[PDB]
Amino acid sequence: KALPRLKQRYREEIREALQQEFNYANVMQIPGVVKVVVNMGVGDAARDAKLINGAINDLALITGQKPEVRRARKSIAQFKLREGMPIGARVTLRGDRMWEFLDRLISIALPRIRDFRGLSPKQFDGTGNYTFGLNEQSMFHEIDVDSIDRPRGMDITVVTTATNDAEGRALLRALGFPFKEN
RNA sequence: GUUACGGCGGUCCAUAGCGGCAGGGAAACGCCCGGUCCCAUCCCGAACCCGGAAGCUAAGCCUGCCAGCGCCGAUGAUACUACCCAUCCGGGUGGAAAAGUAGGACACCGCCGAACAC
Ligand SMILES: [Mg+2]
Ligand SMILES: [Mg+2]
Ligand SMILES: [Mg+2]
Ligand SMILES: [Mg+2]
Ligand SMILES: [Mg+2]
Ligand SMILES: [Mg+2]
Ligand SMILES: [Mg+2]
Ligand SMILES: [Mg+2]
Ligand SMILES: [Mg+2]
Ligand SMILES: [Mg+2]
Ligand SMILES: [Mg+2]
Repeated sequence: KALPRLKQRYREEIREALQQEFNYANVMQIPGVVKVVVNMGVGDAARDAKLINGAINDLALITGQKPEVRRARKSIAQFKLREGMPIGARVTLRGDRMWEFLDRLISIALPRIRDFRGLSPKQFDGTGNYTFGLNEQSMFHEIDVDSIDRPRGMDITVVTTATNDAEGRALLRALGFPFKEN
């Protein structure tokens, strides 16, 4: 008896706009958002693993669901890194959690970005895939500024079912993230 | 019996694989919707699983065509070798490669089950 507003927008106007504007053979060739992954790797756990717990707490307040601790598959003596330490965090947003998190991002963080000039179009890899990395991590309203001790990382990732770059452009612009103009 | 239909299997498992080009939703096969209850995430209904058919053959799958790449492969020749003669030098009988070549080539078959007909 509940349905997110962005999902509603997608199922009412976005899909029909895409369908009419590229003239697909069928209807479900509409691209769709697939998965939302949120994570970051501190890298200094090789010296101190205490801040991993702080990163876990930060992720917990950001997504609301418990993160992960994963190791390194290779050993780098130059980085004083061997297999077995936990290196970063991991969590994934899926379904209603995708839609709520995308809402929260687009409506709270992007307007607030310090010195926001938009995002370029040229960071796709030819099939509409996009993961990337941000100036400051305390940006969401769900986290408080008084309790932070050091700048760490955090994640906002959107991906598509898109076959190539054309519908990637189309659907990302229909959804409306601050794309630059060149 | 027919079908552009799904399962279980075969063969000294690529003549059967990869890629490109077209077509399919009657039932089925898929994608799909949402997590009250079984069940689970080293997080997440992603996977498994729970409940249904609003929607769709585009992927998957199948069928058909392409020699683009892979694959199989002669007859004949060459290398090798078992045995024996010939004062070193060499020859006679038997077996016959590998590579390459003309070409072949976009699998075949068995048992049940789905729609139509008898
Ligand atoms: Mg893609
Ligand atoms: Mg039907
Ligand atoms: Mg689901
Ligand atoms: Mg198709
Ligand atoms: Mg397909
Ligand atoms: Mg070969
Ligand atoms: Mg072949
Ligand atoms: Mg011969
Ligand atoms: Mg003798
Ligand atoms: Mg002699
Ligand atoms: Mg031969």
